[PDB]
Amino acid sequence: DTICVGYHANNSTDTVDTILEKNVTVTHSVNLLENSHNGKLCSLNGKIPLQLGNCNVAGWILGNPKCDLLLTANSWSYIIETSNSKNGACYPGEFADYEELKEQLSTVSSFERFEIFPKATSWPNHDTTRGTTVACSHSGANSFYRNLLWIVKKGNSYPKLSKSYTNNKGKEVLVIWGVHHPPTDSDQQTLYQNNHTYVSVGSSKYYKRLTPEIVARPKVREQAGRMNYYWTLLDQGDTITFEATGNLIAPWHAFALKKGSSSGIMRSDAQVHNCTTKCQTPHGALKGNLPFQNVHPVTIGECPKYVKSTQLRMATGLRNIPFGAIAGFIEGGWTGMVDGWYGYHHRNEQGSGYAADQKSTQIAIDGISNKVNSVIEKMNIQFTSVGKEFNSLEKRMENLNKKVDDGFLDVWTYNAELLILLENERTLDFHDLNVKNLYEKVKSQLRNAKEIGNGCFEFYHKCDNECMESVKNGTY
Amino acid sequence: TICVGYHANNSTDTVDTILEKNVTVTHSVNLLENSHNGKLCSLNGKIPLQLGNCNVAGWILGNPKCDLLLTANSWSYIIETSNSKNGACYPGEFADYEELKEQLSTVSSFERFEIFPKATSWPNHDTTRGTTVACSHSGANSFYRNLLWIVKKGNSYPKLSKSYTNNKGKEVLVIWGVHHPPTDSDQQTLYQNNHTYVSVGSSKYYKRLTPEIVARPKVREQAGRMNYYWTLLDQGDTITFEATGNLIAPWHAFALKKGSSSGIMRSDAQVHNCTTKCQTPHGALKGNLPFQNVHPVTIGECPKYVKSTQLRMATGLRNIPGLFGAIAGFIEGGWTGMVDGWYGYHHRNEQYAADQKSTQIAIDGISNKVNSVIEKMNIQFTSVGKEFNSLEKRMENLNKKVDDGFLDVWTYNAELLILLENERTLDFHDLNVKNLYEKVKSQLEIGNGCHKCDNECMESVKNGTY
Amino acid sequence: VGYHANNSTDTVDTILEKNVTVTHSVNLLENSHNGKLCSLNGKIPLQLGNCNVAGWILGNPKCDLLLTANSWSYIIETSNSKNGACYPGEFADYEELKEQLSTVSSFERFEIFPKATSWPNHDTTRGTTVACSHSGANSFYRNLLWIVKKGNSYPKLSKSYTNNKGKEVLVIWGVHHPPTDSDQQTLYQNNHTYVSVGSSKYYKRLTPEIVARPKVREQAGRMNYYWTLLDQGDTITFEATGNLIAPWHAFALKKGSSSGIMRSDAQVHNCTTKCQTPHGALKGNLPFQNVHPVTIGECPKYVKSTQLRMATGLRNAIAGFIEGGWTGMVDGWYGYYAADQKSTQIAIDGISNKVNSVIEKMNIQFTSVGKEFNSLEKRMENLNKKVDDGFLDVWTYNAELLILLENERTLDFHDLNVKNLYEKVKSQLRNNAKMESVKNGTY
Ligand SMILES: *[C@@H]1O[C@H](CO)[C@@H](O)[C@H](O)[C@H]1NC(C)=O
Ligand SMILES: *[C@@H]1O[C@H](CO)[C@@H](O)[C@H](O)[C@H]1NC(C)=O
Ligand SMILES: *[C@@H]1O[C@H](CO)[C@@H](O)[C@H](O)[C@H]1NC(C)=O
Repeated sequence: DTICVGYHANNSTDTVDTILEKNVTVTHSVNLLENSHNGKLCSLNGKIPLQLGNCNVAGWILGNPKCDLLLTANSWSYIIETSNSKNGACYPGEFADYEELKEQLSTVSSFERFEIFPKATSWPNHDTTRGTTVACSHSGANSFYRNLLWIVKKGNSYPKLSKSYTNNKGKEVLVIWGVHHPPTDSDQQTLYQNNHTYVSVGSSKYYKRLTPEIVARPKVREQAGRMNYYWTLLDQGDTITFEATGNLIAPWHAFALKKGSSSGIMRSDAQVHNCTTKCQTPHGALKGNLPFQNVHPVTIGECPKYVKSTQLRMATGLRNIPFGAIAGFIEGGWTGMVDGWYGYHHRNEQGSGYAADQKSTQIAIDGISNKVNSVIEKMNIQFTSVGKEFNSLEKRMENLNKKVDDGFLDVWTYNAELLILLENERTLDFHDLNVKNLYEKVKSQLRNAKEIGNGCFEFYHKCDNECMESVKNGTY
Repeated sequence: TICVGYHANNSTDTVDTILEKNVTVTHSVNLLENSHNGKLCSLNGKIPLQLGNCNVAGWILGNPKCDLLLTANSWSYIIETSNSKNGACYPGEFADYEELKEQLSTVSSFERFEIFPKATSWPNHDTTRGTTVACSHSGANSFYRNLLWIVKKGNSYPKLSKSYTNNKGKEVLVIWGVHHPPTDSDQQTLYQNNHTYVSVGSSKYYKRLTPEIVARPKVREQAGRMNYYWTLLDQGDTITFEATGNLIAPWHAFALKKGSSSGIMRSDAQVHNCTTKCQTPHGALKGNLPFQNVHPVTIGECPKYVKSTQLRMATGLRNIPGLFGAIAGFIEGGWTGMVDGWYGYHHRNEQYAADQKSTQIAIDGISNKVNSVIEKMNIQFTSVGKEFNSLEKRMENLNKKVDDGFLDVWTYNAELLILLENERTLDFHDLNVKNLYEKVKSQLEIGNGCHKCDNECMESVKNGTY
Repeated sequence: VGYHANNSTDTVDTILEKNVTVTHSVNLLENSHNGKLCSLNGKIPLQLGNCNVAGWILGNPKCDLLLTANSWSYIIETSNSKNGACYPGEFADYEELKEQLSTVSSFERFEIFPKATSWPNHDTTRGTTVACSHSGANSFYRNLLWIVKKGNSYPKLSKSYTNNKGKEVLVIWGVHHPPTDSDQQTLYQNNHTYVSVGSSKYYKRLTPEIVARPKVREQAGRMNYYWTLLDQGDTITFEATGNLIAPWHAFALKKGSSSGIMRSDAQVHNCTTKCQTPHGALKGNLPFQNVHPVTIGECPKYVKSTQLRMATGLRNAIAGFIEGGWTGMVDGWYGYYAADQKSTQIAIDGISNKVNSVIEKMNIQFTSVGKEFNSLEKRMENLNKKVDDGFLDVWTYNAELLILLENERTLDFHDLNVKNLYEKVKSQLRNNAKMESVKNGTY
């Protein structure tokens, strides 16, 4: 009549790495690394993104006629630019501080387009009906931006223009306008009558006075002239004032903005689908339940922390064998014991049988669960971290931004990789010691029997099922 | 009988471990400072500079409302409040203002000096009429203390030319302005000439401006504007001013000394006659622990800022009035009666004691653990806030990504280090107890740690001789 | 049963105790260099020597040796790199220019506007100056052409170049601001000139201003230098009525890996290295270095540590009832003299795995040298320094604390292997005691 102390074994092929040994097969484990995505752009928590499509932000904000899809867009979760987002300023010219404008829009959660200077009434002394061009052609007729008004002279007079707008929206207002540089003096006079004109735009936080220059630039969309585009964010209660003797591409529509938290701009060619997610990358959406991911650095939503690891497997059970206990004097696990991690086997006159010690097993399960959750809890969820954009004269800032991203990426990959290596080694020694503690618990309790040596004990006396379950209960 | 056992007391202190939360321990040491004195103090005896109702612009330009600041020549740090609103009393823009503040944040002392003495520097122009209602002082039109509004003498404004070579042995902050009158009549009244220019040149700075007659909306009755400019003139370098009008000339400049411990702070807390080695905008810190969660903005030698609400490190053992079966094992509880150490013996014969040998080794080891964690933690020298204009959002967000990124790293390092070291410290005591039992067992068994043998013989067993 | 002892005096720290003598250990810190500037993976660096980048790119005549430079591994500036714009003036966006050149792997100088044929209506033979004197004769930059009037006429200049090289072309030019109206008329005839330079990504129209600046090398005038990167298929167009210091040679560029500009006075030698610092080359085999924070190549992480000694063996059970090690046992870590290859090889495999894991998870720094900020970029400069210093503290902390914690685990690791060997005879001899059969484990 014998009893043995032993541990659990199963058919698991899970391997984990530890600080002392690599690829160790264990009975239970949890993967902490997401390495897959669904290959779709999804809504974030139910809110669709804004797909700029063939338009870029400039074409969107200016109101390029090819971007009319976007005019009613007022609410989105993030902004998508594709490889075909090429429709921008149809009348050629540069947007000043374009990357800053994009950075501003990347946190916008609500966008309300309104007619800041109504076309029909704002400009009684000028002509509002002729500012169209073949460069902004739409459905076979010369056209122009939906959000700007190309004002020209009325008759043969362009009087001094002055127009103010006071923001009473209760939110900041995005105002856009332009300054036109004709290619010849004849075009200057034809459009604006006066020569040597100026355009001045002012608020309490903004001031710029421009003198348009006449220069013939290389032809883009038949245009040797240029329009330089400008924008500013007007605060509640602040007043923006336009003054011009010509060349003013006036605001027609502007946008009352609310800023949110979880949005950004993403560059992706993947398709939007009517799926939803808490975490989106340019390649596809992530499930976002594990603390780490190696799919993409650019995330939007509440996302696992990005690491360069290819695997982050955490040991929870013990070494799978189907302080000298596991693979020691107790040379192997019991696949026959299924209800727990540590337990007993007994040979009897009434028959054989495995039983698991729930007391020590639950303590081990409680401790390891606390270990895993602590590792998950100490890792922070990676709120929206989008891409950042730099112009061609910002290489040092771009490289500074790149050094930051790469430095934290190395730090977090190191911390995760070493934590799992060290915690896995400690977890296996934890189980090893609990078995050794359980072996000594019966040995220091049957001391009437002799240590067979292999985790077992031969009872020098008859020991029935009552006698067995008594030793297990700790009351023997 | 002799019993091997461990210490227990009346402590309710709890610590977290990687395996268990809320573990009551007999001894522990706080590593997280979470309180402040609500005061702005001197740094090691050095008074801060309270700008009060003035901001940096008003101080540097010399807004007449900032005259009381003129007696300040050395400070430990600079304070702006929610009411620091007195700046440019004559409206207009300060160029590269966030850079000027960045430069001044490491200045600990400066010397205001009369770079172009008003009485002698401008013989061919008028220095006696450059006042405005916009800069009123005591009910009279006035002007900046550090700039001079030069106008025409009689009906002529000749070409102005003046140089200054910095021989102060320090960088000199030079400030000036260019006036943009609102009407051609005002241009003629003040400067006679039209189509004027102002040029300012040194070996590291060059700018030629043509003033523009423009009617801006009235601020403090002024439809005109003054644009302010500054530069740091190196030792041995020369700055040259040239103008046919519209020059708001330097009158006073500042020879700067940069110090190791100083910054600009935004705070509404009051200055008091306290001193501190570590200051935040909310109040001063004691600065004894390696971590603090009061504020990211520090001045002095300060604990590292973390987001943690508790950083509790175990030094004693589980408190019971485990891994190795001794503590919370066969010895089911601690001895409140044993007070002289962590591990020891209780004996009973015909006529509690602490094992000083076993206790001292563990005390020596745990002190080393705690000290190592403190020494590896570095003092956080002065880290102030940075400022960005409304067209510097990307840089502002890059700066914030850096602050937040290192903040998350150090919060992780502190919290997880404590979580893992607490587990090892409790397992350390548990193992030291099992070793004390097995040492007695290897000499002489009831089970709970417990020939006639009096005191000489027992105390010998404690001594290890039997 | 016993453990190994030898004559090593190596000391290591652990979280629980400092200065513990160990039988074997490994240093994880490279703290020495060969005091030489070497080639990187086989590619010679570019020594600017007494020229700075401006003098190199403009083609200051004192920089003629550099004209053959087409491929380098990194660029070296010395404390005597002072030959720049010999005719005084500055490059707009000069730190950006340097940042662009810091990543260039191929450089092909070509004659964008051939001086003998590009300017038939202007004079190409008089744009020389005592300020750029060479071999006792007035001279000028090798890469720019100082065009002046032909006879008494300076007609409107118009020259385009279309980039068809299939790679970016660095184009450089200048705009001259004479000190007096007489010099303006003498050089360019016209009084109210302009220079406009345009591509699809660049446009600037400048009106030169006649101003007498302080004399630098006898020049009261100034030349403002400009640069741009012209994309494939794009056209740059120059138009001017005077004051144009025109392109003469430009540069077809290929972008390479993340090398940089180094400030160093060490001498270049015919050595090669995987990792270079301004003080000297590193062997680059260990995961950490404290030689210099400025690295180029595949380099160990920079730390503030003076020592990073990792225990691999045991202290010279241990230091308990067994009051000492056997200096006489030489064949292994544990044994009975004979060493147990099972017990010793298992520990060697594990400790070798621990050492390798610390090294394997450590990444190369791959940093960048010479981040420069102008005098109005102090906030950006301080931001860059906050990043460098912040990671320095993190890695110094991670390295030092890792070594403290793993050393304690290593010394207890050996201690437990001794107890397991000691218990190995007890679970074998049973009650037959108070040889090769016990060692084999079959007794
Ligand atoms: C284990 O056995 C089950 C059948 O019960 C089988 O489906 C599975 O593939 C086997 N292997 C693992 C690793 O679970
Ligand atoms: C979108 O969802 C609807 C209903 O869930 C489904 O009919 C449709 O196929 C989905 N995909 C589309 C519209 O591309
Ligand atoms: C500008 O100055 C000139 C002198 O050169 C004078 O004749 C003219 O009247 C002035 N113009 C105005 C508007 O004051």
